[PDB]
Amino acid sequence: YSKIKISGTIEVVTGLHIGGGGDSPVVRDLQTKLPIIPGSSIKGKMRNLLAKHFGLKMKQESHNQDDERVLRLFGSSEKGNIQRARLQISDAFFSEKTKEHFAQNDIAYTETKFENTINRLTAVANPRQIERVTRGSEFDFVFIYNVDEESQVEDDFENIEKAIHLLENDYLGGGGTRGNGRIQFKDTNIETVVGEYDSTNLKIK
Amino acid sequence: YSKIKISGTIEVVTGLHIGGGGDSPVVRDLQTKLPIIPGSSIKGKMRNLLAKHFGLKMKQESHNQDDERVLRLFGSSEKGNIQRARLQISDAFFSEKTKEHFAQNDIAYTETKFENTINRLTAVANPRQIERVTRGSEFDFVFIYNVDEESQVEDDFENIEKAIHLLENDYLGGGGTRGNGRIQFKDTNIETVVGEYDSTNLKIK
Amino acid sequence: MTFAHEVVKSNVKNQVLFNGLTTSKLRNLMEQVNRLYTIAFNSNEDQLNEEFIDELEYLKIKFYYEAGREKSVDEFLKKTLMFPIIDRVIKKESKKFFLDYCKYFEALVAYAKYYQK
Amino acid sequence: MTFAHEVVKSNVKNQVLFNGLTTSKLRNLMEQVNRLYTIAFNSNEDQLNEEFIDELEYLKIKFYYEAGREKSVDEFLKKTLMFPIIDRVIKKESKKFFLDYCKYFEALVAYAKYYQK
Amino acid sequence: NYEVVIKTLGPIHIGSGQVMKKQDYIYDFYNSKVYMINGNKLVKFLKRKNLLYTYQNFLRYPPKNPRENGLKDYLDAQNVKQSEWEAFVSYSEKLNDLHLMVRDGQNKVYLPGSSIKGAIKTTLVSKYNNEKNKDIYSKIKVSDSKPIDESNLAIYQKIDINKSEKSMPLYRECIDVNTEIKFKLTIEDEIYSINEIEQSIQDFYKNYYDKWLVGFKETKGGRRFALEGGIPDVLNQNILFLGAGTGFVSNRKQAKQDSFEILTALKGTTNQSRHTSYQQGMCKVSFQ
RNA sequence: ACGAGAACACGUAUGCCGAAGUAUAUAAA
Repeated sequence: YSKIKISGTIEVVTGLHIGGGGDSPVVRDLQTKLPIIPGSSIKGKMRNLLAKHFGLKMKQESHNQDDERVLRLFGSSEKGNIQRARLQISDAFFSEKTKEHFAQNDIAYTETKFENTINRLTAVANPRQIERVTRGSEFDFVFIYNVDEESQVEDDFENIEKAIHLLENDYLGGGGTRGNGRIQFKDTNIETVVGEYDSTNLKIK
Repeated sequence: YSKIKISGTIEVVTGLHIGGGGDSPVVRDLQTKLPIIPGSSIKGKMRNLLAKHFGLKMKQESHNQDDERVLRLFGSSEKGNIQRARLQISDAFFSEKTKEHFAQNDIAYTETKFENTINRLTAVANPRQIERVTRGSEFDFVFIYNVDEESQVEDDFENIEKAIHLLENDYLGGGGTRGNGRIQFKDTNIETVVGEYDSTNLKIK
Repeated sequence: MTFAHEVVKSNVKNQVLFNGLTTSKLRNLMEQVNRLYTIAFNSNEDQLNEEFIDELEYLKIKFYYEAGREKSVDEFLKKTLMFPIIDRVIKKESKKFFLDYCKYFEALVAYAKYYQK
Repeated sequence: MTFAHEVVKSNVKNQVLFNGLTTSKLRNLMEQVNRLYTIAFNSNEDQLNEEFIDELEYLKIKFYYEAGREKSVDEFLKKTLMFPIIDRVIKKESKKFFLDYCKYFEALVAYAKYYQK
Repeated sequence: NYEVVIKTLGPIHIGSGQVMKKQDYIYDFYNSKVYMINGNKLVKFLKRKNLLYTYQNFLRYPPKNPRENGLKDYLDAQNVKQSEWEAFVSYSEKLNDLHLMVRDGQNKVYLPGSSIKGAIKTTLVSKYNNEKNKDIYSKIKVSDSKPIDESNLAIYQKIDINKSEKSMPLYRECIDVNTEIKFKLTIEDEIYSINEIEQSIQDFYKNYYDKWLVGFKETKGGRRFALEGGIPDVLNQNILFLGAGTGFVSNRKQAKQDSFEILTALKGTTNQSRHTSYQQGMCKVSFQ
């Protein structure tokens, strides 16, 4: 099976707060101690949205059994069905351009943001401190597509471009409701790294 | 009768979870307490993906039948015509260069990334924690190839080239679709350790 | 000092353990302990590195910090003689005694993990 | 080393800590030290760039500002030899010594936090 | 999936928890601008003039003479040239303490997502009488603001507007009048539609008017602002108070008991430049 | 001139598959 690669960049529009490692720290690597966006987060978020775009009954929701075509795209192999995932998402890593830019403009990588709660009929505040990835930083990603069959590749990338649009107008991370987590996508590149398939007519916005 | 040794290092791009122990820890040598990559992992993933490259019908899948020359490279010796295996894949062990590196810069050998699960109709989260091998780790591998038939060396090394290249665009271990476990090969080497065969015209990228 | 390892059963009150200790609150300590257990285990000689001595100093630092953050961790550390044994291990600087502390601490952690809410 | 350890027990008087030092009073210093920590960690070589030297200079300026703002912080910095240590760090221009200073100061803060009202 | 435009009718502040002390400013009594100073550039100036030890000791044990306890006097004593004194100004606005807003990485003020749903939640809770509004909090998403350039930042004094006006001893930096600020809005519960949200805010405002805003009359600053802001027409307008600095309130006997309990008097700002008082917080919101 | 002497417990297959560290938490004074 040929494998078609997707590479690009996540631009951090407003703050981003994964914080799986937690005052309330964010997820960080340990070889560079610079933050990352775990791939599990991206995959879960896209799966949730793209499922919601298609049908979703309380029964589909009951046991994470989802619409057949999203299932095909992301793999279930649970209901006695042969479905390994067809789309692989990797992690995103603090990019080099970002590091150089923030070094030569003397700006930190993380903002420490203080939050309060005002109690009802009490008017007393209990403070909170939330640490978030600074804006305007860029992370780079790579995806891998496997072509288990030839005659669903165009349709599957139509689904993926719909999903990327939905992400471009949604939040990834913690508490987008409370403010942080909008992202954008730039510099999409499509190559067939191994195989004999053409990557010229295929596009993602 | 000659044997050709293939040597190099595996560099972890994104965290890897072989983790045969099952919390959810990774396989570790009991003499050094360091993560390892069992050679069965390499052999199996190369087997599977290079099989799925060529013809693999539903009948072939059900009876575990495969392509004649992948079978030649990896051996079947189950029924029909017995073909003794020809490429011996060894394990990979945590290199001393990266050991000095991480000891000097005081970097953990394993991260415990915490992950979550948002079930539907309830939106109630249930956490989990996973150990993963830190990136920038380097593992040292050895392959041995036996020349049972002289005229077939070129085709066999062509196919193992296919295997290496395809593996670089795939994962090892679990959570492959969730970001985990992408590897690259670097500083390869070919040398005739036993025999009277030249191995200069050989290359593996 | 093994009475310090089975004090954990003597501290099942009414039901919370160590006044509400959870192993989940021990995670940073467990991670650091595993790190330096691996690093020491690979080491050849009994005489520890001076940098390893500084590492043990960093262990005491982290232990005090965790005892400051949570009271249940504070009780666990104080009454089980963690601080004196850490100082003593720092005093002898021998690998085998550091492993002895590691086995004691791991036994503590596992046995405590046996009982949790 | 851990002079922090016995110093923190030397500064427990009658109860006030460094004549009333509190953890809220060192937040800015902790933030600045953390940022210099991560920047220096990002660096590859041991030789400190002139820009990082200027960062150390501004860090010294900030210690002096905070010590002029409050008296207890002044006594803490004075007795803990923060100013002489920073001067020596600036003189040495070595990254490893700066990280060692980071560890020392972290230990100081951890002790100060564990002993509080 | 909507874009929200905010028209700051009055000075708006979102406290960052940073309270500037007697440092990093010049307070010009005689031209009424305060000059924040870049720490890096100022100290490297001090080193090109080798006076850093002087500056440090100046800071360390202040003369206790109030006229001799600032930063402008420190700079003057070294006879530092005003153009260089203009060379070392990071940014300025028109002061024992000064309260800064939240800032992003590049020292660019932005409006948080906490504040905006703070006011919007308050509006929804009052209109729907807390009809499970905590659940709908998850189904109404507000993006943070785009940056706010320092072209719209200025300092204001806290004014206690009662029948006799009183000043609060400190100041708060605020967004200047009429600044336009946008964020983006997303709805996951269609029940509380766009028009529903707007009418909720409007009803909140009208109730606020007929309870409290009518009582401050006969105060000079009161009728000046009340009339200048055009609140009798504003009852048709979608107006809300954001952030902190708005009155604690934002029957009478229950309000008295609650206010006693809480505190156990209006907040606004008065300018010297136009002699016009603005109450802190209100701004106009329209959707698209 | 030993109930001996020939004799690889070998060959095929990995820790996989779905899981968001989430939900509230006016930066009050």
